[PDB]
Amino acid sequence: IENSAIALSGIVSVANNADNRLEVFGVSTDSAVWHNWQTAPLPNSSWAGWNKFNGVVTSKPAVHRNSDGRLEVFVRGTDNALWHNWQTAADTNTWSSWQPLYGGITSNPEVCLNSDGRLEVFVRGSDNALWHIWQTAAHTNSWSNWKSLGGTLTSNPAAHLNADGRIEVFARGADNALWHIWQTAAHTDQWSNWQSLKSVITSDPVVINNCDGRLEVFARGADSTLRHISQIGSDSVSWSNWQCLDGVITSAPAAVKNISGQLEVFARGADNTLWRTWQTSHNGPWSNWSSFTGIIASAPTVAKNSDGRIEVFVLGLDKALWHLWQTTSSTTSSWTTWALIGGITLIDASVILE
Amino acid sequence: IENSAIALSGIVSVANNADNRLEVFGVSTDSAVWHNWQTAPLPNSSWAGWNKFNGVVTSKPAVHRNSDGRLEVFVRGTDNALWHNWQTAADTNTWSSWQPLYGGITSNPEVCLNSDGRLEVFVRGSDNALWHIWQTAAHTNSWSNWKSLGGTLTSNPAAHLNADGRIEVFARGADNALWHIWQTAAHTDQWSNWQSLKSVITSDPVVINNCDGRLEVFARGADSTLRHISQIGSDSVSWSNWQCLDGVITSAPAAVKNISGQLEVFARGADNTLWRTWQTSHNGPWSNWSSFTGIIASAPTVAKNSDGRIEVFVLGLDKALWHLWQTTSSTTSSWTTWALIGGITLIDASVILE
Amino acid sequence: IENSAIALSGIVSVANNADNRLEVFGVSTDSAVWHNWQTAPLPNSSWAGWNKFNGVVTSKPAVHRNSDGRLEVFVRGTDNALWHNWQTAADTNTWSSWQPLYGGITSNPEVCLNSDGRLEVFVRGSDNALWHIWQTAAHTNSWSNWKSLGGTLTSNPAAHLNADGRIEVFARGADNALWHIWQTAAHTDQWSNWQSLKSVITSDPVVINNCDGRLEVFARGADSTLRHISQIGSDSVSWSNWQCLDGVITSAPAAVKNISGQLEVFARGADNTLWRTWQTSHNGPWSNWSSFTGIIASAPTVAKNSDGRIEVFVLGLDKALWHLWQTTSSTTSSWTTWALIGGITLIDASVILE
Amino acid sequence: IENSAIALSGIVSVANNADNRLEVFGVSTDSAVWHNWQTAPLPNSSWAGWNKFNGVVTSKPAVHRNSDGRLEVFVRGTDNALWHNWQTAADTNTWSSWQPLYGGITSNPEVCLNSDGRLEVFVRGSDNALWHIWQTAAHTNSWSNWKSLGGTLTSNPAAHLNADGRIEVFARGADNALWHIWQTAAHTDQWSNWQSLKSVITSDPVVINNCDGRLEVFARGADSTLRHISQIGSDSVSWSNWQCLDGVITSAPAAVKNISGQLEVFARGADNTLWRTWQTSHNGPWSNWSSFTGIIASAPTVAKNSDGRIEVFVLGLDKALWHLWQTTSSTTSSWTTWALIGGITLIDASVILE
Ligand SMILES: C[C@@H]1O[C@H](O)[C@@H](O)[C@H](O)[C@@H]1O
Ligand SMILES: C[C@@H]1O[C@H](O)[C@@H](O)[C@H](O)[C@@H]1O
Ligand SMILES: C[C@@H]1O[C@H](O)[C@@H](O)[C@H](O)[C@@H]1O
Ligand SMILES: C[C@@H]1O[C@H](O)[C@@H](O)[C@H](O)[C@@H]1O
Ligand SMILES: C[C@@H]1O[C@H](O)[C@@H](O)[C@H](O)[C@@H]1O
Ligand SMILES: C[C@@H]1O[C@H](O)[C@@H](O)[C@H](O)[C@@H]1O
Ligand SMILES: C[C@@H]1O[C@H](O)[C@@H](O)[C@H](O)[C@@H]1O
Ligand SMILES: C[C@@H]1O[C@H](O)[C@@H](O)[C@H](O)[C@@H]1O
Ligand SMILES: C[C@@H]1O[C@H](O)[C@@H](O)[C@H](O)[C@@H]1O
Ligand SMILES: C[C@@H]1O[C@H](O)[C@@H](O)[C@H](O)[C@@H]1O
Ligand SMILES: C[C@@H]1O[C@H](O)[C@@H](O)[C@H](O)[C@@H]1O
Ligand SMILES: C[C@@H]1O[C@H](O)[C@@H](O)[C@H](O)[C@@H]1O
Ligand SMILES: C[C@@H]1O[C@H](O)[C@@H](O)[C@H](O)[C@@H]1O
Ligand SMILES: C[C@@H]1O[C@H](O)[C@@H](O)[C@H](O)[C@@H]1O
Ligand SMILES: C[C@@H]1O[C@H](O)[C@@H](O)[C@H](O)[C@@H]1O
Ligand SMILES: C[C@@H]1O[C@H](O)[C@@H](O)[C@H](O)[C@@H]1O
Repeated sequence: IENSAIALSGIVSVANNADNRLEVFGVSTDSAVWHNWQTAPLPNSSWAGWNKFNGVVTSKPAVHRNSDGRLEVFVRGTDNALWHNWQTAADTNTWSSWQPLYGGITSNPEVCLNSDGRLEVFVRGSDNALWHIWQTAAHTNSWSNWKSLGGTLTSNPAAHLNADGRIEVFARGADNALWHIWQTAAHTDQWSNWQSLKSVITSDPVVINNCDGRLEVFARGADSTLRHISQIGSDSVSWSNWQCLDGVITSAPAAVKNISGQLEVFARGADNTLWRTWQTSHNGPWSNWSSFTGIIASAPTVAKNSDGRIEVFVLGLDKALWHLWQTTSSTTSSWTTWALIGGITLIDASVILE
Repeated sequence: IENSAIALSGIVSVANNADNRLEVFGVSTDSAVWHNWQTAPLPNSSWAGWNKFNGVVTSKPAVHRNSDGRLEVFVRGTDNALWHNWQTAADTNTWSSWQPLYGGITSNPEVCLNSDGRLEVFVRGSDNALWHIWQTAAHTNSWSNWKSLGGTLTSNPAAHLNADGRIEVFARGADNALWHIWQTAAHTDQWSNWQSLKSVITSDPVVINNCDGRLEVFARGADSTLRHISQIGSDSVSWSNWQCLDGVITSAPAAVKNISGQLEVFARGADNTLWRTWQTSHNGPWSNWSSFTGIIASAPTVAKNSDGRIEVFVLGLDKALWHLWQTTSSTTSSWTTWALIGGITLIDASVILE
Repeated sequence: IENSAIALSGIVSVANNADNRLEVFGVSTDSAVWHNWQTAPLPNSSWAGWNKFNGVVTSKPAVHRNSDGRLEVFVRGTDNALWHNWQTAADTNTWSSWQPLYGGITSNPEVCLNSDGRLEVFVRGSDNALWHIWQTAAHTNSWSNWKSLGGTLTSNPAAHLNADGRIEVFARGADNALWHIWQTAAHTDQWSNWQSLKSVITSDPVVINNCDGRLEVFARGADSTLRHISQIGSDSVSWSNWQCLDGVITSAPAAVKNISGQLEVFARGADNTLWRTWQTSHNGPWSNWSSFTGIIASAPTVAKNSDGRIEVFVLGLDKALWHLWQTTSSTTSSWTTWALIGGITLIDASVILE
Repeated sequence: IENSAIALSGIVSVANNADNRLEVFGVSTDSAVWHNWQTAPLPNSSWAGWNKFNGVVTSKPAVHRNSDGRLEVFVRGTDNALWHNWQTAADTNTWSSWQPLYGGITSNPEVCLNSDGRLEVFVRGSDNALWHIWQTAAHTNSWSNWKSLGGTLTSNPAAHLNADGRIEVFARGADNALWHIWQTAAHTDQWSNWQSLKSVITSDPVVINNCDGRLEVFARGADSTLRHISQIGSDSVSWSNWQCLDGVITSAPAAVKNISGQLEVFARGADNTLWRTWQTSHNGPWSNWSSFTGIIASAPTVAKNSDGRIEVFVLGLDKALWHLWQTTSSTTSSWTTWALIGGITLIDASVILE
């Protein structure tokens, strides 16, 4: 791989409804967003079937749950502007249809929920800078004007809350290194300058919080192995050294915190199967990668069910959506084999950043 | 103290709104529930002022946020039945007024949110057994019939979710020991038998989860010191030995998990001031109790703001509500002094269990 | 029990030879010290048989290994002075016989090894103060003059090295509380003032270091349960609160660090059997006490074999020495039943402190 | 670098005497071993001056302390056989002079102390296999015959005790991967088969134990960065994945456990200065490398003083020995600058393995 490569992304975005039922969003061969949902919040539940949102889109959809429980989806439109669509009530399959937020978008959208209940969207703009827009009141369809945070982005952005409620945003920069920028006060439009975390990355950054509040960032490195870095203090400026883990991965990673508070990472491996690694103890060393049977055609997307069981979604070689899950709510649970969520085929609508 | 004593409880119940603004509920000298809320989700925010719900009540109110963000309050009425009252929309100060759930109640109500989004209420019934009633659909005003879980209760119940979504309920039994009972499958009406955790307790039990998922229970013991016990496995049957901490406390304890994932406990101390202890490291040893200036007349009620800062509410000697909070989002932050939330005086409406 | 009680002590002192074979020292009905040793450094080894040191003694013997591997035993003599006896070469059953160190002794002797290789002995003196004497060169029979550290002692002293090489000494004071005093520079005659750790204790203090260097002190409390306190900083002045563990114990405790770095405590329980508790995780909560079959007549003395297996020694109801041990080098190993080390009967020669 | 490279080694071997004074052994321009020692066991002590052992040697010397406190040095002689030399009494500068152990040696010698007090020496033999020889009684000049453990070695061996007393030996194999072999019972001549840990290494392996007993192995990898792997169970067959740390190193690493139980690693960095990294928490993430002023010409050799302070030895550009140390017994202590231990110049006598 080259230093400027961006690893294969996940094929769907997933969210938990207010009642924790999983719901997935993807783009089909008609270039429309389709979605499907569990009928009950357990991994062995039946799924409702694929339902279409009318409208042609030009990016991967991003989904987040509002602070009042309503799902809301963000996508780039045929006019290269930002559009969004929301449930009109929590746990209800009635949606608003696509509404305009304007702007000029050159990446997939990334959504965060501020700790005061307001959604905030981050995108690469037409000048390759980071731009953002936010709800001006919690869970309300009232949005700010577009505002620039500067920088030069060469990946999609990834945002996450710090334990103290400050949003922090990660993105690859013009030098192919990981850069970040952060709110200096919780849920306020007051931001730091851009700072580099060094090290080249060859995937979008993936961010998760560990139980003790500190952010941990995962990405594929220049040698195509997983690497990670973590906060070591109580602010956004104190980080560990980068560490890599042996094993060539061929997609973006996906990280999740399991029931016991330990981190797990899933990625497509060098043999194009799903690979999994987990922390063996608190902050502990990482296990050897374990492989699941079956060739996959996307990065994994990982979610948790209402009983804590982890569930993984991938594109199959038939271009359909497949999933598998843990049989029990336990870190050492066995796993099912891949099962089909049939009815449509999916395309990778990710914005080509070049 | 005697083995059957129940320590002084907190004077208000508190919840975070959908936008994380704190809102407090207490009973005034007119025997009505009054509430007050932050106007913005920060501890130094102004408060809106005390507002009355019409209706005479006969217990401490219990409050929980629905899975769609709406607060809902539960109380015993003048007919000794259960009544409830809800926000009609998230973050909105429009309420339904008191509606009947019937039953015959002989304790304060305790509310939990199942991991499938349904509220569930636990009470001691007219036969001194544990009874419960639940929403039959998430965040919907449709409730089950009353059902008995048996047992003999001599305290109020305390409920908490396990990491795998199973509700577990704790209560003092006829022998003054701590007993518990639990769902054997997440958010399902399938329950274990009652089991004893031994050790006498002289307060209601207080339950919190630690970062690695395991429940930890705090209570005052027969010698009036704080004691605690924790789960050591991945089920509800494997517990540690009881440990006590030196220092006589004169109220129920209140526990909170701070920004760094460590536990903190607040209680009224032997000198009738607020005392605080915290874990010095992960699962680590506990600090000596630290005292805050000022005599208090209730147990503390503890909450967290949108930026992680801890805030504590108590009854003052003037019978009004006072609070103090951390100045910064840091475990070693200094604290403010007591400030008044003036406008009404409060009474302890806790059901007398004798 | 009364506040000034001192719990039953162990009946033998034990040490590892230079080759890690265990060797035990006790006092028989002739008031002489006898010793016995493993013939190979494994718990299932045969023992050599009981051998007598000529000389009448008036205290429990204390044993320590010199920095050149030679065992050295300290005891009070019929003249109430301190006497000692050493192996003339490591792993050799040739001894010097008793030699005088003079002084006037009113407790059992306690021995430490400084981190510069010099033995140092701590005793209560004729004025009830703490006195000490030391080797002036490592592993050499050249000793200092007696020197007082002041204080008023009502238990035997317990000494231990801090991680930075400073000796710290613990003893019960005139108010029945635990007091301590420490070197302010490693292996130097420069000492702090006495400071109180508060809390009454009803046994000698027992001190051990945890893997991260910090000292942890165990003792029986006024209510006859085990209590413990630990250092929380990098100095001798920062300590946690006291914690107790449920369960009445009827002897001094004995603490050991197992193969996995966790602490274990053994004591005679309320039913006069051997009880064991262990930390379930790093610094973690403590297990319920587990009981071994068999009534015992002393506190346990606990040692570790060359392969890490824990071995426990007690006085039986026949007044002989019995032991049991772990079957495998594993924290969850099963244990053998009590086996006799026959040939003599033993008496408790502990100095009566009253 | 190439896959078969072996990084620059340390220029001296170091040991603590029975009284913990440091003593260093190196080879001078006369091809003889010289040694020097602290006069007192503190890093700011004066050193005695360089003293010569008569005899020409052809490897780096290895030193270990016997279980009776006497230092013993092992070296290859002009006849390519193993020779050794010992203190005739602990903490005494009287030595036996070189005595033969015969054999045919093609690596530097590696020494371990079994948990039953017997030294054991590991070498690559004339057939490139691992060979060993041992004391047949603790701290006695009585040795076994030479015995082969097979394998094919392309680095020097590194040996360490497991927590249960089993020796485990690590060495690079014919495929440039790290291999290991272990005793299956403590201090017994019963050994496993060779097993591969995979991953290429470009330095000798460096092994240390962490506080919870588990071995951790450090080495330079094929991309010239530090990598490490650790045991995750209670046996020698369960290991983590390999992890690397960013930063090019140009020598073998040296690892030490600090006063607080955390690991630290020192190595010559890409700019030929001394670099240091440490674990920021238990098992925690690793700090960015920190650099010390001054160009160095060997790997570091790291030791601990009697008060816990870390001290580092290196070859300077003047071909003399320099050292620096911590100013206080604290993990965050500042460090001195390089100071000269003058009197001889040193050569790297490491056996050329090619
Ligand atoms: C998502 C939106 O759907 C509509 O049908 C289109 O007209 C807009 O351009 C946009 O693509
Ligand atoms: C998101 C922002 O929207 C605006 O319309 C553009 O002018 C900016 O370049 C950026 O794309
Ligand atoms: C995000 C950062 O913004 C800056 O403008 C650039 O100089 C860096 O290379 C990076 O692109
Ligand atoms: C991930 C899925 O695994 C299955 O074995 C295949 O049959 C599907 O095509 C898909 O690749
Ligand atoms: C809370 C309810 O308020 C009403 O006013 C009363 O009539 C009911 O009995 C009940 O107390
Ligand atoms: C809560 C339950 O409501 C019912 O009406 C009563 O009959 C039961 O005893 C119990 O009080
Ligand atoms: C809750 C428990 O229920 C049982 O019926 C009683 O026997 C116990 O004492 C306790 O009250
Ligand atoms: C808790 C409050 O502290 C203050 O100092 C007092 O003035 C109030 O009456 C109340 O006791
Ligand atoms: C231990 C010593 O043994 C000797 O036999 C006695 O004479 C001394 O008084 C002392 O008791
Ligand atoms: C150990 C000391 O020895 C001396 O001889 C006595 O005078 C002191 O009181 C103390 O007993
Ligand atoms: C050891 C301490 O020494 C002091 O003299 C006493 O005042 C304390 O009570 C305690 O005995
Ligand atoms: C500890 C030993 O346990 C055995 O069962 C007894 O027979 C001995 O007398 C002794 O009490
Ligand atoms: C170390 C030994 O020193 C002696 O002088 C030599 O004769 C031997 O060959 C060997 O080198
Ligand atoms: C160490 C061993 O010594 C023996 O003499 C040789 O024959 C072997 O090959 C090996 O070198
Ligand atoms: C140490 C190991 O021994 C075996 O013989 C070899 O096959 C491996 O490559 C490695 O050298
Ligand atoms: C390590 C030492 O650092 C010093 O600055 C130099 O002067 C010496 O030559 C040597 O390189």
